[PDB]
Amino acid sequence: VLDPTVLTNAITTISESTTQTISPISEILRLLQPMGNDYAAFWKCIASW
Amino acid sequence: EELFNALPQPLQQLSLALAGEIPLTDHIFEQAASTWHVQPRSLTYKLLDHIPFATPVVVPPSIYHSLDWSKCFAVNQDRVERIPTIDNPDDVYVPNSDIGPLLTSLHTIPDYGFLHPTIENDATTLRAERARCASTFYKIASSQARQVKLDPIRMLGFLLLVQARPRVPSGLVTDQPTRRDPTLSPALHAIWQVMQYYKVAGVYYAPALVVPSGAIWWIPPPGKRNVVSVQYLLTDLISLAILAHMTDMSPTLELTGVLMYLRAASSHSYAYTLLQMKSVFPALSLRSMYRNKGFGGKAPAIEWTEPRSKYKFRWTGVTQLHDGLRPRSPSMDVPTLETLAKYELVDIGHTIIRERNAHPQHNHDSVRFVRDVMALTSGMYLVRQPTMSVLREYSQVPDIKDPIPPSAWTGPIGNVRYLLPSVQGPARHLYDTWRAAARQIAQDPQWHDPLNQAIMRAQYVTARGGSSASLKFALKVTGIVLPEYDDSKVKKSSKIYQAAQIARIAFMLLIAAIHAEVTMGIRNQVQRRARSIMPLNVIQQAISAPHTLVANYINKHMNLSTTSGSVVTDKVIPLILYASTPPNTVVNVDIKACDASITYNYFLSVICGAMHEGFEVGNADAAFMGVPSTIVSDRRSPVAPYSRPISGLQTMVQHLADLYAAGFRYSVSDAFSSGNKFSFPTSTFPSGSTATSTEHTANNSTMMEYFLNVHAPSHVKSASLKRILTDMTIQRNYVCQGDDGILLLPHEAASKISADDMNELLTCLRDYGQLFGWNYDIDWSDTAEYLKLYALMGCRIPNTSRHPPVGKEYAAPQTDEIWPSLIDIVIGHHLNGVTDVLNWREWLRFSWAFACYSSRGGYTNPRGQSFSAQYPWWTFVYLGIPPILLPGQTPFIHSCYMPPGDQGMFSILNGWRDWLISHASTTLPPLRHNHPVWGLSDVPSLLSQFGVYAGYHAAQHYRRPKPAPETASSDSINQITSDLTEYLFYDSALKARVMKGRYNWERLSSSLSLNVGSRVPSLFDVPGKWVAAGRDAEKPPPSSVEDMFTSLNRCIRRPTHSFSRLLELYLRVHVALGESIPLAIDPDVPQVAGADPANDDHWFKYTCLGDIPSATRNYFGESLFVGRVVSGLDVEAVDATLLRLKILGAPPEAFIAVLNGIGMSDSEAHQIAGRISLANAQLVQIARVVHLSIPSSWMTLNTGPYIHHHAYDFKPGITQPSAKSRDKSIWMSPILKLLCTSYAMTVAGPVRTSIVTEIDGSAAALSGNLRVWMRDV
Repeated sequence: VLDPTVLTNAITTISESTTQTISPISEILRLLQPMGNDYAAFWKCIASW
Repeated sequence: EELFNALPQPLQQLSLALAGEIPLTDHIFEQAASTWHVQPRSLTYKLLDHIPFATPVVVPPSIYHSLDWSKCFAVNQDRVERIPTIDNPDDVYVPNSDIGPLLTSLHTIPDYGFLHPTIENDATTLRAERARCASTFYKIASSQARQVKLDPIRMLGFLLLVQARPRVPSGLVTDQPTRRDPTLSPALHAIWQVMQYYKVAGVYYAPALVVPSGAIWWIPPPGKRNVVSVQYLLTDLISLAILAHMTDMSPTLELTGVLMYLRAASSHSYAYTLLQMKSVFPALSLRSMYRNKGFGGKAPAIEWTEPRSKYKFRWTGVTQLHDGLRPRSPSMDVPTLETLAKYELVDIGHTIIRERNAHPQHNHDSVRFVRDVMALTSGMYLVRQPTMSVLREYSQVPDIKDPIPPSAWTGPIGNVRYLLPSVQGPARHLYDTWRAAARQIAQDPQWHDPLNQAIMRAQYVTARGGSSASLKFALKVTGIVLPEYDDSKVKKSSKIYQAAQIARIAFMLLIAAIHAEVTMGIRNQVQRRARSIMPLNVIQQAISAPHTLVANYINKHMNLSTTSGSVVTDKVIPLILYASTPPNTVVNVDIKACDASITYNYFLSVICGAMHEGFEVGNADAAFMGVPSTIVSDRRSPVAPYSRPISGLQTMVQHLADLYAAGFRYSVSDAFSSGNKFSFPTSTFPSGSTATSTEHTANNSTMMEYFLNVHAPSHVKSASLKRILTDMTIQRNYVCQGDDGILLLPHEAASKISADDMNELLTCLRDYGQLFGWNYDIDWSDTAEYLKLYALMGCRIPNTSRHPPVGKEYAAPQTDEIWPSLIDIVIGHHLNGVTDVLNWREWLRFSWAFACYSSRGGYTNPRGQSFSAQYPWWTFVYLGIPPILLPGQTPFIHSCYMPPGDQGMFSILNGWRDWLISHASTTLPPLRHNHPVWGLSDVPSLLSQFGVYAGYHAAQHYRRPKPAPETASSDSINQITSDLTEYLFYDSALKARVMKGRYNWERLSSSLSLNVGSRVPSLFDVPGKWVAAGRDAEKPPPSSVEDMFTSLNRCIRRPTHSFSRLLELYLRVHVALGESIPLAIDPDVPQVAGADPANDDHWFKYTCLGDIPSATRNYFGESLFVGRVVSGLDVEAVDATLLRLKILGAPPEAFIAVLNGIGMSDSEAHQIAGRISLANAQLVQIARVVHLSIPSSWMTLNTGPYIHHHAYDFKPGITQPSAKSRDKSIWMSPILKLLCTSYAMTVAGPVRTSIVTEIDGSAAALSGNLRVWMRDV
């Protein structure tokens, strides 16, 4: 069972000073905001095997 | 129902709104409010006939059998009209007689009538035993009917309007359809049974109809009479019919109450019979609950914080109850049923005891039984003659069982004498505490400081409204020109008219001749329209200045009151809850008539001798506040009498001994009795003067300290109790404020004490006050009562009878108000039903009914015959009352703990925002431009359609008439203002501070270039604050009312459809609520009685947060960064001035310009400005610079940890990174966390973890825009 908050909860507790222009915590969540809109793409990788 | 069918169709349309069926648009709010005013008030009782219903209550015909009022009133010495006591010597209130023959017909309304003008004419001209006797009865009987806010005729009308349609079930699963029916209520049935007498053609004439000038009584038909007890009976039943539907009272418990009111109306002198049973219902329930065998439940395990003087409290878990924790105290049942047998109401007693024994344990249901029975006590404000209010209760002299011998005094030192050390009773510990406390003031260098002297003179002017102008009497030794100040329009009260004229004449040429007979009571004329009131002359308060200061030093180390607006809800309430817990049992010590228990015969001779020996320390050649040193005539040594120089601080005690021994000259000049007028001395202190009643606090801890350590450990005969009394200590076991206080027993043998030992303690304690004349009102009911607030096993019991739904105290025969001041009485009436918890939906349904009548106003001008106003529906939303339904969502989701103001308007426009964007994206054209917080959806047009902007500005607009003379004309304005300026600016050193303050600020207003002409609280605002606080009580002219009236309609109809520039910036912040925060208490434990799971909204808030305010890093601001101010400058306006300049990056000279404005020294202005910082400040105090504040409805909660670490400025996984308040989170996060809690407390249900989701601009864009706003202010 996929529960995508566990990767979020492991990232969102990493400390960072907010005074920087770039937040690397922000950019990796920005890469994962729609979350691919689905999770069949993992199982389509397996069914293609 | 058929009740709903009988309502008028616009009035039916608002009952659909109050049920929650339809949203309450403004048109329903206009037409139904207009339906109330044009309707004859007698038609409301016809609606009560439209309900066919039955319940076992029978109104007897023996109510109408009246006395004769002239047999109840007569004349006595000094030609005073008063009430001779018929049966018992306290028979002083309104006798139940026919008002019929005293009234003539009225010209406008022929059915009603005011006083017959032949009696009105002669009784002011010729002092008769009939006409003057008649107008005394009429104006008192009209005044007791005047003790309501508006008519109870309408208060019954709102209750029937709420009960017309049942409330619709919201989707929140904790709501219930109410178990109460109007058909089963004997309160409404008794009103219908009374009103069968008062109809002649099925028209139901009310017996009175209280015009805001005063009550106007119904004329009787031939054969029938109109007694005065019926209108008082109707008010008490309407006061009970409203509360019982708000407390969800059982119908078998209203009948318990209703049969007492019908018995008191059957008896004569209704208010006196109702007063003799004022403590029946708390004695039957609150004073005696759990004396039975089966006892249990859960109780809070509150622990005293072990540094004892801190007075801190922590809820530390639950305590399961057992039969060793039930009260060892005897029940109050036997003394109560004897009182009920005196009025043949013994079935009222056996009804409660049968129902009380159905609650054997301590649950949510058991504490609701306590507050339901405490709602049966009448909260009717009893009004007797203000002449007779002073002639009996301010005339009681104490009975000293152990008087001080004359041989126990030394030779006189001037007027005063010292106490010999040979006498060592409790008078010695009185003499030796007031002496050493007087020693610590002649040592204290806080005086001879110009700002400290300016605060004390500000303390007498601002705190009380003042009484007289005895400088017209004090021209007897010094020639004064005596300006009457009719060229300045200002009121001639003691606030402004005295102290401005004091600035010319020094004290020493005045204090030798202060003793006046019209010292106090009335405004320099023997007949006016005002009541004889408490405070005295400002220069006789100035000669009473050290007596205040030595009393302040006694209460300093013991009573850390800290002078805060939240001291009941921070200190009293957790002590109430720490008391009554099953570990400790308490003795709530009350001292009745303490003001009339401090005489010169015992007390004021001892303290004036103790202060005079105490002020012997320090410099004997030293003036004080303008009173120089002087020669005393020493007579202590019989062989060597001589002349001693004494200080000015001892000079004031020489005149204070002459003033205390002669007494206090109360002058009665009430406008109720026709022209009775006499001044006379008494040994009675003023009641409400907190700067003088702190002396009663100064003796309460002191005389308990001699009891618990010296008197009772030697006098008591129980050998076991001497072990308890050994280690009792008033720094650990006694807390006092005022006359009343809690006595605590030591934790080892607290709850395991024998009741036979406690009865021998309180016998000795009651005999201990016999040495002073102090009648102790000792109670031993194992419940808490510190300041008129109650407890039961650590559950706060809100006295519902204390705040009546209909009642309001009026010490004047008229209300003396223009119409829209009723609206400020509505919001106070609403929040009293929120603090004292009620059925929160039905109370909110009742409030919108009650506020709808307060929306229209009609003014009568002989120039203009027509004036009609209408506040919008959203006016009450801004002022604090939450809306019952928004268009587009489900009703009753908005909690009653919603803030008022922009902080509350943010909360509604957040959850309802998602509807507002979607409903305006359709059915409306988009914007031509773009908007930041709503994009292209035309939401502010839609908000303009609902009148959201209409009620927003109508609530922010003022509702009190400003006075007509200004400075632009040729008026002599600065006659009394500049002399009061000379009073505040006595020393040239303090004037050099404030002239330095305004010169530097107006230099830095333009050089620093952020504002122009902005209001900064300087000390020249304080004569503007004081003099404008004198003309507010003055009746405004019709030119001022109409100018205030026309400004209302211009404010409502103006096309400004924008909010303020803070709420326009608040709506960028979108907060969202996750899961509920984990629990503070176990919800099986009742925190506050009435917060059961049925009353769901109050149940979660006291469970999720808790009712013990946790002292944290913030502790909601008991510190206010300026420990002392001139009284008149709000420290709220000072912290919101300094902390803005700390955010704005002001130079340190800008802080010093503000601090020199309030009178701080140059040595002090630097030392405050470096002390204040943005990090060291508190999170509530940061939010006060943007006018966000904790409401009064949150004060009884533990909002400390919730604003701290559950409200998020930045929840890093959920929010968007546009809301990163980088480098501004020291001060933006107190705004963002408090806007999170601004919406969390608005949503009903449990308190959820609040998270800022996003800001529409950047967080840097919001930190820039509030910085633009803080430059404008």
